[PDB]
Amino acid sequence: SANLWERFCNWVTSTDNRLYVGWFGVIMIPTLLAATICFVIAFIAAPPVDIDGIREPVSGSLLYGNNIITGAVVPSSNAIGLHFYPIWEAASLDEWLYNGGPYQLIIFHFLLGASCYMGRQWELSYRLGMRPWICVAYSAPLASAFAVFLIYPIGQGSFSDGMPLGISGTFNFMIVFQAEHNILMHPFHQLGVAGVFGGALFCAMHGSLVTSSLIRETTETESANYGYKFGQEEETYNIVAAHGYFGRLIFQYASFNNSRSLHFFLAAWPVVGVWFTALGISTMAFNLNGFNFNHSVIDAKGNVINTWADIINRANLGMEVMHERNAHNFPLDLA
Amino acid sequence: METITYVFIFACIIALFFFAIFFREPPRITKK
Amino acid sequence: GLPWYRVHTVLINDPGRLIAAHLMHTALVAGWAGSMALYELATFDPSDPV
Amino acid sequence: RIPLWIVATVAGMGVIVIVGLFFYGAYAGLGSSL
Amino acid sequence: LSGLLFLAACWHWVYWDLELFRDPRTGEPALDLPKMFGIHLFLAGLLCFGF
Amino acid sequence: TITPSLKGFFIGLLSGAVVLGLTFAVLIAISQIDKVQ
Amino acid sequence: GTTGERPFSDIITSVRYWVIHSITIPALFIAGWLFVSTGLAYDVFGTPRPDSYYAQEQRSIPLVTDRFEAKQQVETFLEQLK
Amino acid sequence: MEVNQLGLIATALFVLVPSVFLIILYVQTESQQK
Amino acid sequence: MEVNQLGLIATALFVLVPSVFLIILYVQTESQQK
Amino acid sequence: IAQLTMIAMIGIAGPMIIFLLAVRRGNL
Amino acid sequence: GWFDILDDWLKRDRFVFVGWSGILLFPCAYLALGGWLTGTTFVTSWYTHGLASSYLEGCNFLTVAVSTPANSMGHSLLLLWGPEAQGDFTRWCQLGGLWTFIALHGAFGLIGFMLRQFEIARLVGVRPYNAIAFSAPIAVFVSVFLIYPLGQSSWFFAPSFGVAAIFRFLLFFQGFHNWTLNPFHMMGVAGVLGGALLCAIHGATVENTLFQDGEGASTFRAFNPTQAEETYSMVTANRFWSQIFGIAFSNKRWLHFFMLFVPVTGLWMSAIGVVGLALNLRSYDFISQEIRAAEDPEFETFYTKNLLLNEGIRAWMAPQDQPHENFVFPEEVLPRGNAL
Amino acid sequence: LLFFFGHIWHGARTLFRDVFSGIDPELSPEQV
Amino acid sequence: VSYPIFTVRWVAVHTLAVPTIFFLGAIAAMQFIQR
Amino acid sequence: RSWLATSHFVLAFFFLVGHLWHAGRARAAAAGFEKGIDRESEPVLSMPSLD
Amino acid sequence: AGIVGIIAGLFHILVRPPQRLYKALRMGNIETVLSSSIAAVFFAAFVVAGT
Amino acid sequence: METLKITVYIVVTFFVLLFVFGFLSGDPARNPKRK
Amino acid sequence: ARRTWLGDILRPLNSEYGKVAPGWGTTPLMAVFMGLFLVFLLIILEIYNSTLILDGVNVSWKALG
Amino acid sequence: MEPNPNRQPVELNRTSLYLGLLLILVLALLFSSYFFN
Amino acid sequence: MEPNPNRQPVELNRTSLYLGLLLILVLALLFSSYFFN
Ligand code: CLA
Ligand code: CLA
Ligand code: CLA
Ligand SMILES: CCCCCCCCCCCCCCCC(=O)OC[C@H](CO[C@H]1O[C@H](CS(=O)(=O)O)[C@@H](O)[C@H](O)[C@H]1O)OC(=O)CCCCCCCCCCCCCCC
Ligand SMILES: CC1=C(/C=C/C(C)=C/C=C/C(C)=C/C=C/C=C(C)/C=C/C=C(C)/C=C/C2=C(C)CCCC2(C)C)C(C)(C)CCC1
Ligand SMILES: CC1=C(/C=C/C(C)=C/C=C/C(C)=C/C=C/C=C(C)/C=C/C=C(C)/C=C/C2=C(C)CCCC2(C)C)C(C)(C)CCC1
Ligand SMILES: CC1=C(/C=C/C(C)=C/C=C/C(C)=C/C=C/C=C(C)/C=C/C=C(C)/C=C/C2=C(C)CCCC2(C)C)C(C)(C)CCC1
Ligand SMILES: [Cl-]
Ligand SMILES: [Fe+2]
Repeated sequence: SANLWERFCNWVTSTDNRLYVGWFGVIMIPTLLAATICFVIAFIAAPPVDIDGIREPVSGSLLYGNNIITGAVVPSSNAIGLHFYPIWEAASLDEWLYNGGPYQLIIFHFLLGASCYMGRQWELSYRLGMRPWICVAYSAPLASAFAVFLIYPIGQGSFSDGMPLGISGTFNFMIVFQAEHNILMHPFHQLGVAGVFGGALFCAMHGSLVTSSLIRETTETESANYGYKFGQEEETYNIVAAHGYFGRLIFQYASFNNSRSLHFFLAAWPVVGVWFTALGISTMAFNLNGFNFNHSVIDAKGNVINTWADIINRANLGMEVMHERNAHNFPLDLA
Repeated sequence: METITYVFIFACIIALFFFAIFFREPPRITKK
Repeated sequence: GLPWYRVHTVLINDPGRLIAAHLMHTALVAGWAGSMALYELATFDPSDPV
Repeated sequence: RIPLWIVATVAGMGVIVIVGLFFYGAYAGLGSSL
Repeated sequence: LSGLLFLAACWHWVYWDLELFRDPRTGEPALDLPKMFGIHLFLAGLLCFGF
Repeated sequence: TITPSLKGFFIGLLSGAVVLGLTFAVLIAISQIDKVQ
Repeated sequence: GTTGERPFSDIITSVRYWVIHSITIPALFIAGWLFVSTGLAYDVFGTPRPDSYYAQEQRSIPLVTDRFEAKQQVETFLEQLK
Repeated sequence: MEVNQLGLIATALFVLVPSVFLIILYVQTESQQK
Repeated sequence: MEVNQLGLIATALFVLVPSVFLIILYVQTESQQK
Repeated sequence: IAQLTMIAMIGIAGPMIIFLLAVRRGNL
Repeated sequence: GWFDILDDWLKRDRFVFVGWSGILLFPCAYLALGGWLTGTTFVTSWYTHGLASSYLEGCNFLTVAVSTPANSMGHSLLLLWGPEAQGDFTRWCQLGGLWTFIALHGAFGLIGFMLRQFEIARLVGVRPYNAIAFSAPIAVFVSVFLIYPLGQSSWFFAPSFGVAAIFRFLLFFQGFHNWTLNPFHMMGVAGVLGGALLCAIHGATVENTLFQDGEGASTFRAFNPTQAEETYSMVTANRFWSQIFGIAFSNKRWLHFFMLFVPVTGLWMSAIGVVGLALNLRSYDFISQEIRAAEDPEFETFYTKNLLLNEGIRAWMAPQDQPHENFVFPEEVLPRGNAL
Repeated sequence: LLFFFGHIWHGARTLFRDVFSGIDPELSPEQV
Repeated sequence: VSYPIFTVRWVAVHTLAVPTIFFLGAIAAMQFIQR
Repeated sequence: RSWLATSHFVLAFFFLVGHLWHAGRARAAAAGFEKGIDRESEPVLSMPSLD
Repeated sequence: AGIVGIIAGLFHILVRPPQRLYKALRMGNIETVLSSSIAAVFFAAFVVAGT
Repeated sequence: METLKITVYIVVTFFVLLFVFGFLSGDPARNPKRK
Repeated sequence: ARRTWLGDILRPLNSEYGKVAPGWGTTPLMAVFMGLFLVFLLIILEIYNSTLILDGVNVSWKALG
Repeated sequence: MEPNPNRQPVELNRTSLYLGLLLILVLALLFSSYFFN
Repeated sequence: MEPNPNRQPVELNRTSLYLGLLLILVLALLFSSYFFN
């Protein structure tokens, strides 16, 4: 043995592993495994959870009357708030499952692992001699999970207000958010959809342009994909014919001819846009909400002339007025 | 009955994941 | 060879088997019609048109 | 011949001015709330 | 009618190489679309009228 | 016969042909002014 | 990489351009300004003036309720000093 | 619960039939000599 | 009528699954070169 | 009342300290 | 022949390619954008929605809009010279004639534009996979701005052209159609969201697997515009994702078609769902859920919670959102939780 | 609405049958 | 080169440029309307 | 309290992005491939196939 | 429409398609009949869905 | 229940120690060229 | 090939394959029926949409019996 | 009879199988809830 | 890895398919009644 620990470090760092367990991997793998196992068990068999701390249990598991679309892992109780609630903080598991214990165990383990997952996306890149920053692109979807699972609960003062782990539950988070924050009328959100719409747009753009400008190497009754071999020297498409077309669709100088300037833009746009949408949720976690143009334009006498902004407010009230039925005792919702 | 169906499809996807990763076609270079 | 979504391109210039195909299709559509009717007649209640 | 960098910086400020005029109008015109 | 169209489909599958589909000139399979359209459209209008 | 809405239809059918007219008129004219090869 | 049109860079830089556009550009601006400030715009698009959304007492909305006699119905809405 | 009776077989056939189609093709591709 | 709810899918899977197995094999046999 | 007079001067001041350098040509 | 001479001129390589398509594209495209920018600043929505919708009235870039016609109009095309406007321009604006103007014109502009894609591609001699892709945006516009209101009572319930005016369209579909609960919509977002991922992940993959073809750090200049070798290591990219994610591409031709498929397919699924909402054939409820919820007052899911939110949206919004109904909802009939 | 795509697809595949399977050389674009 | 003046590009450019400034002037005036 | 908290979270985050960016570059700058993979000596091509 | 269809039919049985069109609409290529038929098919579909 | 707390803590300490002592073991070295 | 009774009788109907008319043949005439068709459709559309009213035609469930 | 000279062999690679199965299953996981309703 | 030398190809002729399907179908026609009960 050249030295056990020395060998260990060499095995961990090894680039000859089917899956690169990195040093970040040493933290990721266990944490992600705990998160996933707990989730799966919860989603299927967990008993109802008193999310709002008002002794009104919400069942979100399959075995308790849910299907895939409605089922979810319910956030911890509002009675716990931002308190740390591990299993060893409960008199029993029965109590732990009632107060939404699993939720914290999952979100904390996930966010931890999902962070190291970003850390590993650097490591392997380092071990393979390629440039970093791939992890920097992944920082955008991660910062959203962070904003949605951690930042907003911190800001609002309770993990019960974090996004639930489920389809319909995600819908509740949104609808209510819109009510309390008017997110559609927030610049950061708008930048988010812009990146997301633009992303899908550009994804279709690039996708199509390239696949449409492929050099012929295939038969008429043979897959056009086979005209490429893994590990080629030269390019498989005429980027010069691609630019010629798209350059004529709009106008030349509004078209890319530099593949590197192309793919940077392809990466920059959505990442930056999602970065803002993540900052949006993180900003509205401290109640700096979207534009409030309610009763803005008024006539010469003082009558209120409505806008679409007002029609939006009516929809918003309805959400506000009806959400969390029995949770409120006082006029203003400051929580 | 419904619960079973949901977990079954899910278990099948996880099964697929396994085979997709460890039983893929070995990506061969140049001479393909 | 041919991708799954191209298997029918085997008829693009085979007028005989193309007609044979259309004949099979038409048979299916006609087959559906007759049998879909039987299904309705086996379930439709004429007791009250009002 | 007018230097390009001057053309942009002048048309640049010119845009900030008119756009800044719009933002002022958000606190004075019909788009106010008063 | 479905059963008959079925049997017919089978015949036309086995006996695919009818001369009618071969062009006398080139000796290779060919269908004169423009004239076909004319034939069908005539039959169509003729049946439409009757209906 | 010849209702107000029918009169309006002709007005729109006529004002439309004109637009098509002047457009193609200009086009056919300018097109036959330069194209050397 | 080139076509018949005169390179923008040259034109935006040419003194002749600005000699032209120092006149033209502000002209359109002042025109659009007058278009609003003279209240003409209000009449071209039937857009209500700040004192023309309701009648003095009335608090109801002049909603058009039938397609064919809409134009006539609209005119009737302007009648009640609206 | 109070679900659709046909939900089960609808889901069953929605999975098998097209999955079956693929496998038939894959295995038939896999066994082609050379 | 008052039949078994699972009768349908039991019959469905009893036909498909083994039939599928066969077709998979036959088609894979058929496509073997030479 | 109208401190737009200020901004204006301090605003054109920026491009000036480099414009004068485009005249005296040097060190840009 | 004058035709081939007309052809010659149109298909001439200019700064802004015209073409045969241009005869349809440019006129509509301009009128559509122009009509919007016009109404956005000048025309009101008072006589149609009881709303201010222009800069002239005090609206800002977010609250401005070209609002839909009245519900009285029905599905009328609202021609300037039609029975409604009767040639009058001012009346035409006030009856929301600019909406059908923008809609129909923009519709033909999208037709002309795809035709442009088809025509230019043919000339350049490239494959028309750019036209196939652009079908998804067409389907959406058609399904949402045309088919949907054609299934409803009138154009009035179509999305009005404007920022905020679209936000209400979202909230409406939530409150009334429970649109988020629709499987076709879910496929929609999966494609857009999944498409915005492919866009991000591929670009970043490429920029960080590049070869060194220059001596500068800003590797942008170091690219060869005239093909030759691959500018980035596809082989390295493969082994990377194969070890961090477990799965990885290995066929650029497939990778790029996939980038076409995902977002186009998604937009198409979301279109189908909207086509179903026109007849109001929505995915509103789960019968098994409601039946238990009725018998059992202690059964609560995140699904049931959402429906209560919908009830509130409908009740509090309907009065001012559907003026033509002359809705009057007493305070006591308004569904409300405690305190709020 | 679905058949619209099929029309656009096959229509494309008819007028572009030659450039199907891919393209080939030359370097013309920006010069008539 | 001996570039021309009035071209198709020129037309296009102006179809957007001319109304724009006309609108920018109109909107600019709106900032002073009140009640 | 709202202005300060939101402003400084945005700044703090982007600085975490800046960190990753400059830390990732420094590691590649040091080892010396922050400008691309060596066309000749391509590291990956010297490692066994995991396939 | 029946009569017109009968007339139009006889026409296409007699008059041949102009060279310009035959080249343009890639006639004598059955996959162009499909393109046009589908176009007509969905047109009709949109109509029957409307009525 | 008080036991579970101890076990977890031990477990977490293990991996955390593996992490710190990991990058400490001359991690910049582990790379293609310059080290 | 394979000749048949029916096949021979149908031989003439399928033989004039590539046969085209010279130049712009009947195109301009066709372009006239096309323009007539476009207006025709436009008429029955605007009639259905009640944009084109005609005393005698009542586009409702009425005018029936 | 003469062996029809218009036929080609059909192919489905392993990935396409995986990509396929993934599509079918997840679609089933999405629509099953509505099938049971 | 070394290609395992113990493998042979698998075969199912057309008749065996027919004989098979006949067996499966008639078994289903026999037991279906007892499945619905
Ligand atoms: C002997 C011929 C024949 C007859 C008399 C019938 C009779 C009938 N069939 Mg039927 N059918 C037949 C053959 C026949 N079928 C065949 C061969 C098929 C297989 C393709 C079918 C498939 C079928 C289905 C699937 C259905 C019927 C149905 C029906 C019933 C209602 C028909 C209806 O509403 O028309 C429908 C009318 C149309 C679709 C009009 C088509 C006109 C198109 C759009 C025009 C085509 C374009 C044209 C070429 C343009 C040029 C024309 C020119 C003049 C300008 C009726 C009893 C229905 C029923 O109740 O089931 C029993 C039903 O749903 N049939
Ligand atoms: C080619 C480009 C083009 C196209 C396709 C359209 C299309 C349209 N425009 Mg439009 N428009 C255009 C350019 C275009 N526009 C331009 C450049 C302008 C600026 C002047 C306008 C200004 C404009 C206005 C102001 C309005 C429209 C409107 C419309 C819509 C309805 C018009 C209608 O009924 O058509 C009628 C169709 C025709 C006239 C075509 C007829 C062609 C045939 C072959 C000629 C036959 C004529 C002959 C006399 C007939 C003899 C028959 C006999 C029995 C009498 C329609 C979507 C209206 C709208 O949007 O309503 C909401 C509307 O109010 N347009
Ligand atoms: C008039 C109808 C019609 C006809 C005759 C064709 C004919 C053809 N199409 Mg096509 N197509 C159509 C409509 C039609 N299409 C529509 C509406 C669309 C838009 C969705 C498409 C989209 C399309 C694409 C994208 C492609 C084709 C291709 C092809 C060719 C090969 C078909 C093949 O091998 O697929 C065989 C298909 C399978 C074995 C799988 C089918 C599985 C389906 C999706 C499940 C549902 C089956 C169900 C029974 C359908 C019910 C019918 C419904 C209408 C009631 C062939 C000439 C291909 C081509 O050109 O090859 C290069 C090709 O790539 N088509
Ligand atoms: C509380 C503490 C718990 C401690 C757990 C007990 C110890 C762990 C035992 C692990 C047993 C399972 C073995 C798994 C084998 C395998 O993974 O591939 C086998 C390969 C082959 O290499 C490997 O195999 C080689 C031997 S051989 O080739 O396999 O024979 C070997 O030589 C080499 O060193 C090795 O890299 O292993 C790897 O590539 C290393 C990476 C392993 C990654 C672990 C899983 C990653 C999960 C991420 C989080 C996922 C979240 C949920 C996903 C649904
Ligand atoms: C041969 C013969 C005979 C017999 C015949 C018969 C018996 C027939 C039958 C036939 C039939 C009996 C047919 C049937 C058909 C059916 C069909 C063809 C169906 C189809 C369906 C579908 C396709 C569906 C689809 C879908 C789904 C699945 C869901 C979703 C939606 C949809 C709708 C898409 C006789 C003796 C007379 C004599 C002669 C000989
Ligand atoms: C758009 C664009 C552009 C433009 C831009 C611009 C337009 C800019 C501007 C800028 C500016 C415009 C700047 C300015 C600056 C200034 C400054 C920097 C100043 C300072 C001053 C001071 C600091 C002083 C003060 C004072 C006074 C004056 C009095 C009182 C006291 C005291 C002393 C304090 C360019 C070209 C880039 C290109 C791209 C595009
Ligand atoms: C309606 C109509 C018509 C039309 C007209 C027209 C066509 C007009 C046009 C107009 C126009 C054509 C206008 C334009 C406008 C534009 C504007 C007004 C713009 C503005 C812009 C701005 C404000 C910008 C902003 C910005 C952005 C967005 C980027 C970033 C930065 C800044 C801030 C610079 C006619 C007579 C035919 C017939 C009747 C109906
Ligand atoms: Cl709630
Ligand atoms: Fe790419």
